[PDB]
Amino acid sequence: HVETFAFQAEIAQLMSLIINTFYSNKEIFLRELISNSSDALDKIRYESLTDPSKLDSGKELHINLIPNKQDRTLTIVDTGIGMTKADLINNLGTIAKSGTKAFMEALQAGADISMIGQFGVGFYSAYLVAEKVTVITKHNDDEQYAWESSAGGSFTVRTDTGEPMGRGTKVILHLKEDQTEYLEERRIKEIVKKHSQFIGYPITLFVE
Ligand SMILES: COC(=O)c1c(C)n[nH]c1-c1ccno1
Ligand SMILES: COC(=O)Cc1cc(O)cc(O)c1
Repeated sequence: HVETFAFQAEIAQLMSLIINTFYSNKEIFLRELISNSSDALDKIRYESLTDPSKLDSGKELHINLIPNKQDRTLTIVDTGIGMTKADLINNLGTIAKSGTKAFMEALQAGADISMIGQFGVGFYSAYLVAEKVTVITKHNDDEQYAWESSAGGSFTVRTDTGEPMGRGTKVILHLKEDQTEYLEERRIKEIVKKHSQFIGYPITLFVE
């Protein structure tokens, strides 16, 4: 069944900032997730170096960007370490909760949002483009989970029953009505080339 959680009020508060503040340079939302995905392919390249039985859930280490116009969705799939329940529910909430304050202190004093990454809170970047985000993730030690939040204070998590994804994180952006420009191949290739040309993992932009 579906469990409902509340955001730590600092996370809540953040998500509003992102959602309601005027900021036109939204495309950066994507290199944050690319980057994030690289950070989770790093973690598992590394661990498998000592324990190669960790790759039994999938030898192949790659990023996939998937645009779906009919759904209004860009998913960023990745074969990374993945997230456990304790991750989704309590461990991420914890780290995120410092990243948030620093990021927000650093805001008057005129840093800005394209910098949310140097603060550990990149993932929340999605909220620039996404009206609801759905994380489908699969760790080696735990069950497969779906996390979802349309923001506004609360997130859900359930055990998934979709395609068994083997090991990874899929992040399905359910884009707002006026942001469909990131559903366009020509527009996705330009951001990748601009902001993520050095990611040491195969990035595959699916066409439609
Ligand atoms: C994949 O989505 C996430 O990365 C996530 C979740 C599910 N909770 N918190 C976070 C997070 C990201 C960055 N800092 O925190
Ligand atoms: C830094 O920790 C995290 O944010 C987990 C995470 C893993 C991933 O494969 C993609 C993400 O967007 C986030």
